[PDB]
Amino acid sequence: EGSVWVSPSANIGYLTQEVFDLPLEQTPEELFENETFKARGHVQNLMRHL
Amino acid sequence: MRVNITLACTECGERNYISKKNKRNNPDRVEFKKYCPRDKKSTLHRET
Amino acid sequence: SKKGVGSTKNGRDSEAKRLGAKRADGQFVTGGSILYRQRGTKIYPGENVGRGGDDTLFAKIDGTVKFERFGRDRKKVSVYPV
Amino acid sequence: MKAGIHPNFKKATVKCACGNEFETGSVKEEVRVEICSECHPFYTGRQKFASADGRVDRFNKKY
Amino acid sequence: NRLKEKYNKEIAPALMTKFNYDSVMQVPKIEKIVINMGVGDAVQNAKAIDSAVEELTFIAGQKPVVTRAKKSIAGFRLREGMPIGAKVTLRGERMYDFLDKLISVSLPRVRDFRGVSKKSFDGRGNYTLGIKEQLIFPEIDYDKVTKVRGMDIVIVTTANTDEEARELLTQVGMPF
Amino acid sequence: MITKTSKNAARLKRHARVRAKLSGTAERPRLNVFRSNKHIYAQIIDDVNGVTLASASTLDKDLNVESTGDTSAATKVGELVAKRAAEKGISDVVFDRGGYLYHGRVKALADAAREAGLKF
RNA sequence: GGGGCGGUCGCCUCCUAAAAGGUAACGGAGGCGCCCAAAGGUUCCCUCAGAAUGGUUGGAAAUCAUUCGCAGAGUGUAAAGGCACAAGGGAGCUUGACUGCGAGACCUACAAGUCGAGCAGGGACGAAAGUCGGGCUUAGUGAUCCGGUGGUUCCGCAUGGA
RNA sequence: GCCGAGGUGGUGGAAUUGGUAGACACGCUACCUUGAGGUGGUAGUUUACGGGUUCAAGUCCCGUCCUCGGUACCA
Repeated sequence: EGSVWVSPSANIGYLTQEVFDLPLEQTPEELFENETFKARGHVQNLMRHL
Repeated sequence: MRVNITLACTECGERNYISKKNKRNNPDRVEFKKYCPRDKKSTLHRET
Repeated sequence: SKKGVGSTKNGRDSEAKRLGAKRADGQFVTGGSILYRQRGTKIYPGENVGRGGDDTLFAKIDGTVKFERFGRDRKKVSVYPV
Repeated sequence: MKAGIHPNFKKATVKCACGNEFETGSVKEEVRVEICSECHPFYTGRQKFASADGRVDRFNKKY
Repeated sequence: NRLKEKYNKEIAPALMTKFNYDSVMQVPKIEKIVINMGVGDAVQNAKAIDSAVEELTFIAGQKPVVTRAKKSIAGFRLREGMPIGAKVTLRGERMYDFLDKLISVSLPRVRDFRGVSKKSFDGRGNYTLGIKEQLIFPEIDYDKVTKVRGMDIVIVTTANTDEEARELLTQVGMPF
Repeated sequence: MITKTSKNAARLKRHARVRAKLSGTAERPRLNVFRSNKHIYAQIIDDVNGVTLASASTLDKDLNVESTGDTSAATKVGELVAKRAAEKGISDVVFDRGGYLYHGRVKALADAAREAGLKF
């Protein structure tokens, strides 16, 4: 009630308290956007294991 | 890795069988119906 | 002078397994007796001859043994009665 | 045909923006088209617009 | 429906008296149409198979097969399996419907279109269309297009020599 | 070009797969089935002698049917097979479905012979 | 081919090996101490590699059709033998990767090892015929003693138990 | 020739498969400060090679090249 103005072109990345926003039963392969080759490794799987 | 598997019965509880399986390709407790010579019939067995 | 070089690397060998004919042509042969120990099927089973799990050719019945041929270039064991 | 796998096929009344209609059988029941064959200018011999437009500059001496 | 009647009535007497066959059964017929897809990013893009399992079901409602690689290739980082490419085979009524889609409706939308090649016959009587933009016939919907992956169409006649398949496919309506 | 092999070439191959495991022995003759478009045919063959013992076809101007290619034609020719197999008393027989399924006219033949009294 | 060093010690395949089988050397080559719940069983299906052409990004070579290809491929794995009636490929259904055995054979000093029709009990697949006691055959393993676990109309130091 | 050891930036050199033209200390380059140098401050450059395994390779594996050393002909 009132006014909440926010930047229209800002990319707000949100973190929740509650863990209820997962596309459940999916693999993290299908979940994480891994485009070609090192996008699994150099982007993603290193980021997981590391 | 590959593990030695006993397959105990359910109608009799008797062991009666051994074969091998993976802990990775078969991580769950495996079950088959084999022949129980105490029960003298085909019976569902169970890894123990 | 004795200058040292060693390491043959080729000592070992497997034990000789006795493949080949165990019974002959025109031989009287009882049931269950091994007619031919082989690997693969160098010779096929014919009449009254079974191929085993280690593809040995054994006789199913009593009778004489014949090594005929399977036509083109191929052989065969068959046991006939009397 | 396997049931439950393939999408449907009805008699497509393919239109065109030049008004020419044609009949096929497709996924879409009706298809709107912007350029058909008889609408496309390459099929209609030497076209009006692009052949009248595609004249290279006649070395503009005029003045 | 309409291309069958066109084929029979107009083409079969005209082609029969153009090539002077010794029987009605020697007249060539388009037997099948094979749509190759050739998506080789299944290795590198694990989701990508659904692309053209999505698209080629919409291109022709016969679902294509998720086909597998039959031989391991080390330069492509690929073992036997890891499925590569989709494949439609086509015979029945939808296929004359599909050439009706190609000839009269689609081939205007090739954005650089000219005479598609005379020299695309194998020497036996069969033809392939090599497509570079996957949206040609209006179902493809730019909205639903991100990956531009084109298509190979294999139009397979029953022609014994080659130039009578040429004179078949010119008369059906393929321009050259 | 595109060329296809015949029904008969693949049929003889798919029959020759069948022939490795059953033959027309003594007191189990081989009951063979041929499946023309306009008729259907069935023989009862000794493979030791190379002789067919009994036979029945829908190409019989006696006891004819209208459709001759129907599954009912196959049922009638199967009971004729078993009837000629009853007149010359073999009483026990082995069914050669010849490179086909066990589905339609062949299954109609086989069910008719099992009903009429050939013990497959 | 003195002893030490190096190397080896058991099992499988080829050559040596001399057209049965066998056969040695610190002769020539290689492998093994596993894998597979399908890579087993059965039923039903069916055929490979390459080449020549037509084909975006696709390249010398992915996938596609298209002819020619009774064999280079494939066969979990060395190598031999073998295989397109598949033993090579698919899909369904499955657990015979069963229990008690086993006439008779091969092998062998022994200990062992291998093959086994068939019988009975219970099943799997199949309409049936039938096939199935693991994989395509041969490697993938070790005695006894001593302990553990499970089960048993066995014994149990007088008797009942322990 | 045989055996054993190491082959990274201009340098010396760490890195148990997980992000390095380089992460660490020097050089080097551009600027600043100073009259001009030095010090000091700010920013900046494919792992000997070729072919795999892997979602990922300096690393795991197969081969080639170089250098240190031991082990030889000869002086």
